[PDB]
Amino acid sequence: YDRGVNTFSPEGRLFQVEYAIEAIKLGSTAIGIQTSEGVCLAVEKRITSPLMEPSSIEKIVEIDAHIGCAMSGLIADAKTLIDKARVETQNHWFTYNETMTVESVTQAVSNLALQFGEEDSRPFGVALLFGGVDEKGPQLFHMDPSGTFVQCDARAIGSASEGAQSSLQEVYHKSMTLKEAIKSSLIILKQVMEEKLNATNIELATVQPGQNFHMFTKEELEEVIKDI
Amino acid sequence: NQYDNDVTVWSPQGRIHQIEYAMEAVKQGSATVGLKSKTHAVLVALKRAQSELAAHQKKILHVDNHIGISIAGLTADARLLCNFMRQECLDSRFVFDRPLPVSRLVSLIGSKTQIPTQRYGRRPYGVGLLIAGYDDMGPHIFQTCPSANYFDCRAMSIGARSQSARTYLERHMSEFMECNLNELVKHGLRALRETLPAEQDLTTKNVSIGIVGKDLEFTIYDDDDVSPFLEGLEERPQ
Amino acid sequence: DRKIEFSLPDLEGRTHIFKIHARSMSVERDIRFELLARLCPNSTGAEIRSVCTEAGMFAIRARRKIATEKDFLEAVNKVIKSYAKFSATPRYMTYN
Amino acid sequence: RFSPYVFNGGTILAIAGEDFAIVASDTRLSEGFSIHTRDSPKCYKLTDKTVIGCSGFHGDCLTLTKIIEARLKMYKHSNNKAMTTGAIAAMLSTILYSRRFFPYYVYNIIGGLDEEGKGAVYSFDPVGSYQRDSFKAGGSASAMLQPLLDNQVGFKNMQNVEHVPLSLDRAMRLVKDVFISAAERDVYTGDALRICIVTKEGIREETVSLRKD
Amino acid sequence: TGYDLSASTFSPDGRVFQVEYAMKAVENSSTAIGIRCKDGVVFGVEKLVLSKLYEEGSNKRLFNVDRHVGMAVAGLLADARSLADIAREEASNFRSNFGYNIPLKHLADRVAMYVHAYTLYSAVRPFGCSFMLGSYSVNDGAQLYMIDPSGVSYGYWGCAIGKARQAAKTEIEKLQMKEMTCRDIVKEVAKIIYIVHDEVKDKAFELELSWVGELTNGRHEIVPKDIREEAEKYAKESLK
Amino acid sequence: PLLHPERFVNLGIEPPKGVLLFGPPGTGKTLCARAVANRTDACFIRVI
Amino acid sequence: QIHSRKMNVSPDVNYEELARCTDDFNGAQCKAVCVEAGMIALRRGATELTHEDYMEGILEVQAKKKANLQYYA
Amino acid sequence: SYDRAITVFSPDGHLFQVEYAQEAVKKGSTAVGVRGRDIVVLGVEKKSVAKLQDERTVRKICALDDNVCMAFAGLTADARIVINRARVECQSHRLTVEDPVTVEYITRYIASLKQRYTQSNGRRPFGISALIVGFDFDGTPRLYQTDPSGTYHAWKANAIGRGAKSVREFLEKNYTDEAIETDDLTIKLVIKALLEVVQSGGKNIELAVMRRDQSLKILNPEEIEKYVAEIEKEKEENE
Ligand SMILES: Nc1ncnc2c1ncn2[C@@H]1O[C@H](COP(=O)(O)OP(=O)(O)OP(=O)(O)O)[C@@H](O)[C@H]1O
Ligand SMILES: [Mg+2]
Repeated sequence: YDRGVNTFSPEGRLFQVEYAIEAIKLGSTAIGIQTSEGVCLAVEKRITSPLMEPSSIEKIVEIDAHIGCAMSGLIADAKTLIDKARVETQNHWFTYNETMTVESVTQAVSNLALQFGEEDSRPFGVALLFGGVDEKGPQLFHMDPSGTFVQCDARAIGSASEGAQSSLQEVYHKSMTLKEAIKSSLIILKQVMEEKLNATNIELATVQPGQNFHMFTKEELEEVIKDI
Repeated sequence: NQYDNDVTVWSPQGRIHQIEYAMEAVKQGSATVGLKSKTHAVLVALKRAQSELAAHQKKILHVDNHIGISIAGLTADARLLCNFMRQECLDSRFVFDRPLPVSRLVSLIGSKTQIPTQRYGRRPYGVGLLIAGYDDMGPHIFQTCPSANYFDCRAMSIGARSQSARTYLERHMSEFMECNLNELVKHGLRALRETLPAEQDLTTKNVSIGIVGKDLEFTIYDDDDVSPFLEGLEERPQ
Repeated sequence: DRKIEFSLPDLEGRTHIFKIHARSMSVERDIRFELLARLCPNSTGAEIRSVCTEAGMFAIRARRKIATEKDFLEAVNKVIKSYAKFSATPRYMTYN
Repeated sequence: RFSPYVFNGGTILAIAGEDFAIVASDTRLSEGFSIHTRDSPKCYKLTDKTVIGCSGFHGDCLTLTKIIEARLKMYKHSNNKAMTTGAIAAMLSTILYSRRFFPYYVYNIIGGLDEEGKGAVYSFDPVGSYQRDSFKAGGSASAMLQPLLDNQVGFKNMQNVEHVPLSLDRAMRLVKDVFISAAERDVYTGDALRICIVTKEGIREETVSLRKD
Repeated sequence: TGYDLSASTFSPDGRVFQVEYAMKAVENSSTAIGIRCKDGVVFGVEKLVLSKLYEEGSNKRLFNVDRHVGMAVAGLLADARSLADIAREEASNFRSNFGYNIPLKHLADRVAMYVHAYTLYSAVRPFGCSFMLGSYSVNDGAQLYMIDPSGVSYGYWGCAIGKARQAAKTEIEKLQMKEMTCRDIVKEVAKIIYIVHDEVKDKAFELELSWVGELTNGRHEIVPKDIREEAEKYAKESLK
Repeated sequence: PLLHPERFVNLGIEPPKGVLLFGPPGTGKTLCARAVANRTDACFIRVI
Repeated sequence: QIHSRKMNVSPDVNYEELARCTDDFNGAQCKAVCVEAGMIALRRGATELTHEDYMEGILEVQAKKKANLQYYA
Repeated sequence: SYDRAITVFSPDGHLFQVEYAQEAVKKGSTAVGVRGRDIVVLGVEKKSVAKLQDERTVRKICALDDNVCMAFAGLTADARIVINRARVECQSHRLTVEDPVTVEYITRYIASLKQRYTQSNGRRPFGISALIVGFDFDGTPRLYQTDPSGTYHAWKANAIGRGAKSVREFLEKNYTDEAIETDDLTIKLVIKALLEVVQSGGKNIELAVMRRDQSLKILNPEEIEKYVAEIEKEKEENE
């Protein structure tokens, strides 16, 4: 009874979506931290080849001009979720002349991830981190293949997910600043990855209230790493 | 064990096991308690944390100005029934220009959940809805089940270890019809504290209380306004 | 009367197991073990000890008397990755 | 043969204040050369900060009002907040264009407060184009009210007169004077005057009688 | 047995066990009896209280299909609710197409053919319900029908559905039902319920009595035996 | 029960007398049997 | 109820409520629930039993355990 | 154990039927491709004519539009559907939007058409991998690649087919950060890369270049024989 999305267990449960949570584990790590000054975000690349072009590997995509994103797990299912998440923020501005809030973005995203066998296919294999600054300030959210949606203050997913969480709960507090949280985030990264941390293994993305631009760092990232 | 695969297949004992397994998904969720007086119906739920610093998952959600529901079970079947619930509430406002009677809205749910418990191709809805409402004849407390049966009741507790909450409600149900909201709410949340392990306490960050009244619209209080309700309580006799 | 079953240690179990089977061997005094417990997802206590014995065997392939970090990293590929996966490692580009 | 449209009359007035908004209308419902009732106001309290007025064909006014009130609830449970004044005018433009080839015979004016606490008046057409104005007058007596408010509010065609902003009390007597002069020359206007005042403290109402002929 | 999975397959001796399995699921439900006098039909349902929090009139098994037609279901209660809505919908189309009340002989045929259709395909299962149909008219008198999960539907003078199907009809047939009035029937139905296992190995119960005939002028409604309480006063005297 | 045979009787329970160990191989079945032979202070019988 | 004669049972326990959740057991597994529930209360040093103490003793017979399964809110 | 379905997961989170489609790519002839300063180049190996057939119907290199090329692997049947479909999209894009089609746009169409073709049961996925090379998007040379899972991706030098691991390891020690100007030098890099063929017969190489302004220029087995001669001229310095 463990090969069907249309079949329960004697105890609970699935037994199909539980296997979809396991598909996240073989991804790459990603850390996002919510701070009152804004939301920073970090990820690991895992570049395989030197001939492999680096900017064709995306981990941070721009959903909107005040909302970033992060992903892990299956790359093939991720590009489907990013597509409508750009469209649903665009349909909302067309009919309301306003920016869709960061919480209500994922409401539209979770409404299709819970449609895998509930029409009249398989569940997805990708967890997502959504950071953005809406009218309620900076926000940071998190979802899963099971459509379970929640708000987090600082979250780390992918591979090395549980090992990051124990060290990440140690140093977080409410009165952080943005420039403190950036250098606090990649102390965790060089302790959980196996290669030496340089300017080519990672990439950053921030968002601020008055600086809704710049969900990327372009070789100012070299300044942060050299002062670790 | 070969009969334990589909909803269509009957058993040689006459019991379909797939409906019997969807009851077990209700026991995975946390406990929640609903009750009512002559004038006021209050349902109280219990939040559960995911991690040490994520937000707690919400349980009570607004539906209409005279209807609010609780939840226990799958979150996939939760919002799928909510979107069916909200669509039927505004159709009577658009057509009949009256609010729905609460007793006949739940009969639409039992017709809704009956088809995926008979036809192949869709599992039953793993869900534990508690319903409070106001028709023209006072408050109501309803529960549903994944076997598509709906039970009218005056007090009910479902979820994890909710049997100990039922024992508190049976020996205090004679007191519920007369008392008002200053103790009727804290008659209810004295029943949640037996569904807890005996070392931690019901704090302000893990509980939600929703009140709909005869002259009061359905209102959800959480995490800031629970403090006028948690005042004036005794501890557990330890 | 009692059905005690044994399962695989999640992460905190394995990080304690590496500190058991590698405390009595000449290693570098600055390495971390939590990175090693990542790379053994579905492994047993026997497989963890086989990694600890194999990493010292690479030190005798070279001429050393202490174990480095890359001694263990090659030992994980020798024990697990030489038998657990061969299609997912080169043709990996579905997951990053 | 069957014709689907008829004219019912009505007159709607809105003035955007500095920190307020005033919406006024008559309560006369007529058709042809008959009076259906003398008590049918055109004001509709959408939210606590937004009042809409609907003139024209009365069957479409009852339909379009109930569609907007449904979508207010559909916005809220999807977003955990209420709509703004400018969000309703953006939503209404898509609803009016959605029946482009069978149009609503309704003239619409939305008045209310913005997110800064100032007045805002949006005027409409039966197909769905809009703009933000300071004062508009829609309905059957629309031509009899726009030139006078250009003199008093807009200070047009005046010489050696300072531009003092309109106070609340001065704006009340300007509304009470234009409907007396309009009910004399127009036949689709009279029998009452419902006035709604939208401020930061709620919505007030006031009724002034007119001539009953 | 293995050759008993689908409802569209035959056994090597020639019967469908999926229909046979659903029949004895009705057997585990509590007893509901039906009886008709010379000028009416009287229903009666033994219904047990679940624990204590039941609110005295919930989830009843005495439905109301038409102006003069009601049901006396037993078995899976949720499956009977969906089946009752079919009979409500079927009687409405007969009104809209013919302009008068549905005859009970024609109504039971339309329902039993609908129950029959769920016993043929492998996609759906047979129902797990059995029920009663009682009505009264001035051109047809009183009738009483009976529908199994297989779809066989024909008329009785008295019946029982539940555990005590045989144990109730033993003492139904010792009544002179051809000439009694349906006010004297009501005090006689209540003793048939209370003889056979009302709360002996069970916990508690509550009696429901539905009612249709000449005294109601064709209407179908519950008894006024909350008024004067005479059913329990007359049946509890049969202790010895 | 071999070191405190009191709290079982002084509450009114009885200890179980048979324990099976099951699971994947190489998980530590023999270790738990090998370690209780160290700290037993009692008769212990391996059975081939 | 027979094998629970010799222990401190708090008198809010219905054995009919236990027969709701216990199914397809023989007589010896019913004895095994009664033995294991006495030791679960011994873990936290409880002095009497409860209905929750039996429910964990039920899952121990077929050797089950429960987590936070993150589907169930 | 459990695969036999494209919708089921493994207990450790895998799609084996998707992973088995990449195993069918390794039965194909190798094809390499690099980008340069102005001239992009791609070559294929393993012609192996069989003495009795016409060789103009066994072509592995086709053009989708006027300034984009194509090289593939896998099995020949599934490539013909993807090629014929991509010619329609790179022509219907020009009708709806009057620009020429960029090299990035056509690779997202091939990947997304292979994406939804993997999700539904009873639809066997394409067992091909493709190389899209085009210096079309405003004078900029680019080359991408595909995958049977449906992941379009960009390299700077690529190898596929039966023996891609040796060639991709060869080019990492050979592709200089010094950009290969004097584009016959860049063509000689491919012939040196294709010199590590499965048999290296010399006359089994079909190199096709593009000077980013003209059309496709299929090389003849007399100009390519001249480039094979100068590769042996540089090999004389070993003694
Ligand atoms: N939890 C653990 N902690 C430390 N070492 C362990 C653990 N589990 C296994 N080992 C190591 O693995 C080796 C083999 O384990 P062992 O043979 O006892 O497993 P087993 O389950 O008894 O095998 P089998 O099931 O085949 O009898 C032991 O020598 C021990 O050093
Ligand atoms: Mg062993």
